[PDB]
Amino acid sequence: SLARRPLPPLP
Amino acid sequence: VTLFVALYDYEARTEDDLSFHKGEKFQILNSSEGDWWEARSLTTGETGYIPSNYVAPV
Ligand code: NA
Repeated sequence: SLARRPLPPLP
Repeated sequence: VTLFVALYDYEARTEDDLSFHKGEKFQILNSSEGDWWEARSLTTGETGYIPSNYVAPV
């Protein structure tokens, strides 16, 4: 599901 | 509590996500399911998912 994907790194 | 602000710019890499710039405001619509939250952009009115590490509460 779309909610539980890994987060992107912070810039 | 439900009004958040972007801390950084973000470009969507899926059709389901929102792109936004730093300082843009959002209303959160569902943060219950995981670390990507459903939100509505207060600049465009578009709804989609945003990464919760990119936003903070106003
Ligand atoms: Na956050």
